[PDB]
Order: sequence, then structure tokens, then C-alpha cells
Amino acid sequence: PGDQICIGYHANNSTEQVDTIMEKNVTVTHAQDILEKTHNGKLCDLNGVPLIL
Amino acid sequence: DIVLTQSPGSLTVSLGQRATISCRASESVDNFGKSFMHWYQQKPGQSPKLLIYRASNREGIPARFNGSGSGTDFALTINPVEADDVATYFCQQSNEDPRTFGGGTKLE
Amino acid sequence: GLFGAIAGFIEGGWQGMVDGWYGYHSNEQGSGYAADKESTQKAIDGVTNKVNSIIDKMNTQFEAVGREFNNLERRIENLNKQMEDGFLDVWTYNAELLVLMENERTLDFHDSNVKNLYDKVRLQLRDNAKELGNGCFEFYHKCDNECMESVKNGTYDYPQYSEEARLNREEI
Amino acid sequence: GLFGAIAGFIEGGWQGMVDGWYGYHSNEQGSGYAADKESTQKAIDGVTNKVNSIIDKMNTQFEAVGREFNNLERRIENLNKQMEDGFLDVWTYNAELLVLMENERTLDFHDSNVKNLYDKVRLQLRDNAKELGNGCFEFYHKCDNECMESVKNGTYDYPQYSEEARLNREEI
Amino acid sequence: GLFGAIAGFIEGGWQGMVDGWYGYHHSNEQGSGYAADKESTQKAIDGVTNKVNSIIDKMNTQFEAVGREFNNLERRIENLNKQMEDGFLDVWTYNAELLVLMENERTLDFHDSNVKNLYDKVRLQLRDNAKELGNGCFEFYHKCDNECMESVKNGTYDYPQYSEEARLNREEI
Ligand SMILES: *[C@@H]1O[C@H](CO)[C@@H](O)[C@H](O)[C@H]1NC(C)=O
Repeated sequence: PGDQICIGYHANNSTEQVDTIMEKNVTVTHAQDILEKTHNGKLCDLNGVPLIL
Repeated sequence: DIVLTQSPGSLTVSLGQRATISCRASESVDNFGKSFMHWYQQKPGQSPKLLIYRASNREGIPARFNGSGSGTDFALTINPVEADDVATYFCQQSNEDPRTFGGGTKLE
Repeated sequence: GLFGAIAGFIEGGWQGMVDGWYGYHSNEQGSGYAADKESTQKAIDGVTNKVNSIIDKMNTQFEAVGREFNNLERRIENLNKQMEDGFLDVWTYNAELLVLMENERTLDFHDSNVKNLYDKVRLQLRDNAKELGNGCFEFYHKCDNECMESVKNGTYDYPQYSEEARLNREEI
Repeated sequence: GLFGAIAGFIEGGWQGMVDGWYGYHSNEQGSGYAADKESTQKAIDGVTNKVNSIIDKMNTQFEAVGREFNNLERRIENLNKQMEDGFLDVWTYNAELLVLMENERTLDFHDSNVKNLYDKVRLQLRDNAKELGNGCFEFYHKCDNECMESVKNGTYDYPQYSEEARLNREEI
Repeated sequence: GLFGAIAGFIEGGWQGMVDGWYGYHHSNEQGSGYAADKESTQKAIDGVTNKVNSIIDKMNTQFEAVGREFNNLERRIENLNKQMEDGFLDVWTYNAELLVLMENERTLDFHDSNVKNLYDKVRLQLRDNAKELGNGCFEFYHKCDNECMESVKNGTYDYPQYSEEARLNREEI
């Protein structure tokens, strides 16, 4: 019957999970991966300069 | 294309003196802190030969060859000039395809 | 969480609000979502500085070096290995723990920003509105779009609506 | 504490409630203690995971190894000793500090669970009860045992008692 | 901050209160003035002081570098020794820097929490005998003389004593 205003927070279709001390696998709206896990499996030149024996 | 222009075109220098051949790049050839310039020597009647890599370090090459320079302009310094130095000298950059060479400088 | 807002007295987030993390209406002119730019930017700055601080604190981390030893240097070989693994294990703990600890604080940080936003509105409205108890305040007066905007930017003129609010409270 | 509940606005715990950490009544049918199973189990899970996480994070800790050296190996002997003590001191700090830090958070965690429980009831009762200000709400209506149970399991029907509450407020 | 008080619903501190961190400003007929809540202030002082002393205490078993010499054919253990020393120096520098950063953040929020608790201490006493202005101030629905002000400040407010004169003043409003 009356005008109203609501306070609320964001949500989305994210499936990204994150861990904490008290809880594991916490789905979260946004997360940043900070661990690199891939390499090119090759020995390469370093900044335009290796001696391969 | 990084146009490489050598100067002078032909250089006649007295025996036992100093030859000073220059190279000039249209844009820089110089990132990662190193210069990606190379000097090549073509003694007449045979294939070119590698003298200097990344603008300063000698490849069995006598010390008479001074590789110097940074950025847009470089210089191959031959001093003292010996007898078996008649050749045409080339600078070529590797900083960015397509690999481009200089006009070349003939030494007398 | 720690502050009772996110998944607390406000039971659920809004897929509908998309221009921010925290925000707000429903009147005669119509309804719609809007993000509180101020509290959102504060949180963004806080989390961004946090992420950048974590990555910064780790620049002086241990870096393993190849070292070789012969058959009669087995002791210092092993010492060297224990030293390397030793630091690798310490710094792995430090990175893992730091992330776990600051994650927990981050979730509670958002919870706190929300609870503060709710309180920001509540402390403005006072008896000029009714606490529904779900993050919503039902007004005791007419709140047009411009009035909605005053609540959202902290310029609510409480006494302007005080009388029409008080009268509406008392027939109730 | 951090949240003002434990040893705060609720000045003291109850020896009488024994089936849980947090909980609740006094009506005509009689009085008694009861634990909030939900908030208690949440805390138990949280603290248990915390304890298990602390013990888990320490599995890659340093392990000292016996190593022998002769009279002309005093330098690497000493290096080896400094290395061992070095890691032993680091990991002792890490265990001591972790325990100190998480203890502090644990006490405040309980404080927060309590303050949330109080708010859970408060946000349900609204004007249907009076905040005594000591963790107790005095009802403005009749709350039988089944009504007490609805407050405890979050199913309080506010409007059902709204009228008899409002009438009792106004003769006051 | 975390608790919404300092630089929150109480927008600003008082240059005027100087005998403590947290306290009251009253205003009645007898006159106005600042006063520190001695109890909550002393608690905070004790907490912060123990915190500072605990940080300095936890660091007594820190690494201490020792001069060691090596010759030209001991370059490996020289380097090992250097890596070991820098290794611990870097760890303990991280530990000191991080500990200070983390406990600083908790300290600021600790003060925020002490304030929010102080406000709640008064609020829970006054109840409907006063109006929440929403800025850290409560406007009374009755007469509060200096002795009454002192009862609010030391947690001995007699709510029912003023209950009737408060209720009457609420209802002509
Ligand atoms: C977390 O989720 C992953 C897979 O998405 C799985 O490896 C694991 O069982 C989960 N553990 C917990 C405790 O939720």
C-alpha cells in the first residue's frame, strides 16, 4: 500500500568459489586467481639472449 | 618495416688507421635494455660473415672490431685497419620482423 | 556473517542491482534499483588496496637457486636442500594464510559496509519511516523520486516531512 | 568485546543453559532455558574447522635433523645450528601468534553470534515487545509456549499479535 | 570503519574532549561541557598497551645475524650463508611489517567498536525516555540535571524514575 525503499547487495551467475578459515568452497560474486599454473614446456631464449650443452 | 640506413656508402681508409661505419634505424631497435643490431662482414667473392651480435659483443673475431651504439644509431669501428678487411659491412636489426639489413658499406 | 547484514537480516542479494555492490526504492512514480556510488567506491578502493598490498608484501620472498654438490658433500647438499624447502614451506604458509585471513576479513568487510549503509538511512529516517526488518523502511509520508534521491545522497530533510509523518503515525 | 554482547549489554552468562553456547523464556505456563541449536551448531562448525585448519596449516613445518661435524668444520656446524634454530624460532613464532590471533577472533566470534541472535529476535518482535536492554524483551502480548517456540525458530507471526500488542502499548 | 561509529554515524571527533579518547558532551539548564568516559577509556588504554607490549614481546626470539668469514674456495657456503642470513632477515621484516599493518587495522576498528558500544550503553539505558537524534546524541524527553547526566555517564540511570514525565512529554508530541 505504501512507498518503500530497500537496501540490498549484488548477485550474479558466478560459480567461482573461494576459501576461508571457517568455511570452504564459498561461492562468491567476483574472485581473483593469483597462482599461475601453466608453462610452454620448452626451453627458451631470455630477453633476446641460452647455451644448450 | 625498420628501415636501416648505413653511412657512408663507401669508405677508404689508410692502412693501420681507423674505419668508422655508422648505422641509423628509422625507429628504435632497442628494448629489453639490449640493442638488437648485428654487424656482418662480406669479404669479396664469398658469403657474409657474422661479426657482432646485439650491437656490442664479438662473435673468433679480432678485437680490432668495436661494436658500439644504442637505440636509433650505432657504429662499427675497425681500428687498427688491416689488409684483410676489404669487405662490405652490413648492419641488420632483429628487434622486429621483417628482418631488415643496411645498404651496406664498402671498405677500401 | 560478523555484522548480521549480508545473508542476515537482509536475507539475499539482488540480481537486479548491477552497477555496484551495495545500494537501494518503490513509490508512485515507479520502482527501480540503484547503487550507492560512495560506499561502493570506498569498498572497491579498500579491496583493491588490499589486493595490491598482498602482492606488494611478497616482493622480498625467497628465490631458490641451483647449486651443485659432489658425493663427498652430501651433508651440505642436504643442508642446502633443507634450507630451500625450509623457506619454500614458510612462504607457502605465508601466502596461503594471508589469503585465508584476508578473505575472511573481506567478506565481513562487505557485511560491515552494508550494515553501515542500512544504518545511514535508518539514522536519517528515524520516526519518519517504519523498520520492516528486512533492509526495508516503509515511509510514513510521501517520498517522491527527489525525496528518494535525498535519502540516497544523505540530504534527507527530516523535519520537512516530520509533521506529515507524525500525523500518519498517529491515525495508526 | 568487539560486538558489545558477551559481558556487554548482556552482563553475564547462564550456568543454567547447558545444552549449548547461545540460547534463550518466562510465561504463564512456566520458565526455562533452551539453546538455539542452529546458531550453536554454526559456531561449533566454525570453531572446529578453525582448529582443524590451524593443525592442517602446520603439516609442512620444519623438522630438525641430526648432523655431525668435526673440529675443522666449525663454520658449517654453526651455520647448520643457526639454520635449525632459525626455522625453529620462526615456526614457534608462527604457532604462538596464530593461536593468539585466532583466540582473539574466536572470543569476538562468539560475541558476534550472540549479538546476531539478539538481533534475530529483536527484528522479529519489533513493537510487539519492549527492549529491556539486558538481552530481554518484555512482550506486549500473551506469548504461550508455542509462541515462545516461534520466536526461537524464526517463525514469529508478527501481525497475528500485532493488534493485541498495539492495544497493550496504548493503555501505557 | 567496521562498526559505523568513528567517522560514521558520529561524523567527527571533538577537539574539546581532551581527558580521554571516548566520552560525552552534555547540555542542560545548568550548562554544557565535555567529559571522558574513564572506564571505556582505561579499557582501551589497557588493550592497546598490552597489544604494543605483546608485539615487542613476540619479537625477542628474532634472528640475529653473525659475522662469518670465508675464502676463495668456500664461495658456495659463503653464498649459502648469505642466503640464509638474508633469508631470515626478509622473513622477520615481513613478520614485523605485516604484524604492524594487521594490528593497526584492528586497532582502528577497536576504537570504532568501543565508541559504538558506549553509544549503545547510553541508548540501552535511556530507551523511550529520550529520542535518538542519529548523530551520537540523544534528546531527552525529561529534565536531566547534572546529577542525572552523571547517572547516565556511570551506568546508574533510573529509567522508571523519569519514565512517567518522559511518557507524558512524548504524548503531547
Ligand atoms: C571443494 O570443491 C572441490 C571441487 O569443486 C572438491 O575438490 C572438494 O571436495 C570440496 N571440499 C569441500 C570441503 O567443500
